[PDB]
Amino acid sequence: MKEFAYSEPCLDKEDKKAVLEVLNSKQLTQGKRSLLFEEALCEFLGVKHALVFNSATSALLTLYRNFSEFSADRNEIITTPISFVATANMLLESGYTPVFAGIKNDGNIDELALEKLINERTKAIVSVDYAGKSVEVESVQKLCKKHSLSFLSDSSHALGSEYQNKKVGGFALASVFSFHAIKPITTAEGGAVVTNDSELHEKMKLFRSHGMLKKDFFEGEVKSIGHNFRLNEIQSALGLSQLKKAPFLMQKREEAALTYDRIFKDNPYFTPLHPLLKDKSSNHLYPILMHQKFFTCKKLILESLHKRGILAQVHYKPIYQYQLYQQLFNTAPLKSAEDFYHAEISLPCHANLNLESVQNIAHSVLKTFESFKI
Amino acid sequence: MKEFAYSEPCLDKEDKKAVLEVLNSKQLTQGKRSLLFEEALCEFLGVKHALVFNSATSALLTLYRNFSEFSADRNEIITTPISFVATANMLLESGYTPVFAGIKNDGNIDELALEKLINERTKAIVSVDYAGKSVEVESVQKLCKKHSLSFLSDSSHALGSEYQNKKVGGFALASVFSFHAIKPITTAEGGAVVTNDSELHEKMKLFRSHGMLKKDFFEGEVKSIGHNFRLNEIQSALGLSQLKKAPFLMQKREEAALTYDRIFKDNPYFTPLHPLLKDKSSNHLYPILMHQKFFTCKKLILESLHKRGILAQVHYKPIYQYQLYQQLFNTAPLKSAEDFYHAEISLPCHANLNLESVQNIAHSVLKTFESFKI
Ligand SMILES: *Cc1c(COP(=O)(O)O)cnc(C)c1O
Ligand SMILES: *Cc1c(COP(=O)(O)O)cnc(C)c1O
Repeated sequence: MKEFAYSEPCLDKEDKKAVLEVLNSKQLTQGKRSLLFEEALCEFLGVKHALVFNSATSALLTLYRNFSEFSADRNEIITTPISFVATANMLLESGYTPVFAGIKNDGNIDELALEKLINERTKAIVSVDYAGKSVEVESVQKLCKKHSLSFLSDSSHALGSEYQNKKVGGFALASVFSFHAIKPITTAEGGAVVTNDSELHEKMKLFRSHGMLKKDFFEGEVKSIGHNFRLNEIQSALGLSQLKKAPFLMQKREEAALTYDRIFKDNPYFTPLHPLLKDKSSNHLYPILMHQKFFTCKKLILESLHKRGILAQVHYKPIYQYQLYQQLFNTAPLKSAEDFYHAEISLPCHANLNLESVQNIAHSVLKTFESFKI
Repeated sequence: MKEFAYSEPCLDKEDKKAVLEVLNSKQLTQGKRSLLFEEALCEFLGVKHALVFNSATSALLTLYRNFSEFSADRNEIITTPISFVATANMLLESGYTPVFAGIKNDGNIDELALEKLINERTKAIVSVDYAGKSVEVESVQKLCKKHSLSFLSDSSHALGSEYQNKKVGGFALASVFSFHAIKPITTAEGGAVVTNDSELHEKMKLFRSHGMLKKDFFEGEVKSIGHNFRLNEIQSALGLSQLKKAPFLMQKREEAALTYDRIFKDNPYFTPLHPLLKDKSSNHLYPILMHQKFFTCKKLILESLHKRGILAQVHYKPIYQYQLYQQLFNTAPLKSAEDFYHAEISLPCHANLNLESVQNIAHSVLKTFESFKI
């Protein structure tokens, strides 16, 4: 064999050490470490508040449910069809109707194609930093200010990524990050909502934990519902430990990407996105875009790659194509999204991928594409 | 000092070892160990299906949401006011209106006071095994069969507890368990829904994880929404390890309880519930009930206890007393619930409490009560 998944977790002696001491403690959850992890996120991102969750999908639900109250008259939210289905499933769960915008070459939501989709039902815009590349923040901030819309950012891919030399996380009303096993850094399962809005932070904090407010050690008060989406102490210690070396892990991915770039440069088969970056990316993904000619035999290419141990993946199937979304709003397919979908392949890319591996992978990808003459 | 919390987690060399090997794995989530943990639950409980979640509150949401589809005409569910607010908050989140039944001496829902609360809107009955003592299963099973009602059980307290020499978990349409830090066994945060209904297991399974159905390694299908309430591999390993010694841990609590029983026997201040058991209990709590005379100075008693290092707690404030529930349905106070609330104190009780400690605690409790003459 010799099989490379598209991403994998990268833990070290430190991470493990960090988890041990927690197991020695009487305080396994709702303890000092999640608070520490939250503060460390704040300093890393330069934002004013941070909340950690069991998953980013819980984070998303919490944000959608709490950034404003729900009004049946302001029930539309614009977002991208190119993202993990979770971005939209949580919109549904919060009563909102997703309105799918066109995307651009780089997989990011098309900021120029947003305004025509706004009507008096439009409440918010939910962008996704695809592969860790920050969307056109300045452009969207303004569109929303102009139309009194809330700017929400699913930045699951992008912890560490920058826009105009400023870290992603601060730009939206709130931003979501993910610490799933295979994201930039991990807590096995995990997520976070950061924001500069204290009131929002507070509402979310409660929603995350039963809506319980304290009085004394013996009694509480509940003025509104909440769940249990808390991140426990074991995972928080892991997160803290992972975050400390976040820039290091990002750079490893960056170097892997540069190696891909050297070898793919000017190839006749596909176009890699990484070279086109203007700001630092978390490099959560290393996507390549096939030329139109290869579309109709994509499946065979993926299988060919998999036969070489390159467990490639596609991000993402346009969300509106899922049976549930068809069922609910027969959504007209979007040329930009459909094209990107058929074209995109994410190659193996994570902090533990060494020089030798990248080169073997990069050459196998080329050998594969060329085998399918014209 | 020398402070005893009312419960605490009990990990050992095994537990830790178990967590380590997972940290050495490339598979930190959605892996072999949660499946293993799920099977181990099935054998322990003798049920046919088990699903593990990030928390019991997520488990509860998932059950409530999926045991049937929601119909505005069958929107009422009967449950107890004596339980953790989570039991009811998730009912609200699933569109249901909680209908609060009276309880009995032992804190359990009064099976004799249930029938009169049923009308053509009633959909289900949600019982709680208070302190790990099984409710009157036979009686409820029948009431539901008779009125075509779904029997749901919040058995968070009761993993290991028995009813008529059969383990709790099998008796309802489904049952929820919790592995929060201080429950019978722990995964730091964690929960489970067990059931003998495959279709229900399947719907819940999907709801737990984005509603994603597989096609090949490259594509999925989504016919209905789902979240991320998955339990990761680290916690699953912990759960597995903990479950192996579950009966051992339960017996440790049993012994602690028996020691309390010896010393409290015939005391003139309060009545402990443990002696009154008819079946094995998980002994998640060791509750004592004060006589009416002490009610009006409960607060001072709790503080007095706390000054002695006995960090006692009350389970539970009647749910309908929470500002949110008052707000939504000005619920008339129930004498049984109100009485139990004012009376109940949970004393320290967990697998790591040794003979010496229990005796010191037991005598301190007595000293405390007697200090408040008449
Ligand atoms: C995977 C992902 C999420 C889901 O978050 P989890 O941590 O897996 O719960 C949300 N949005 C995007 C864009 C994702 O990549
Ligand atoms: C604690 C508890 C829950 C909530 O479970 P978590 O694991 O904390 O999410 C639900 N019901 C009862 C009876 C509980 O005691």
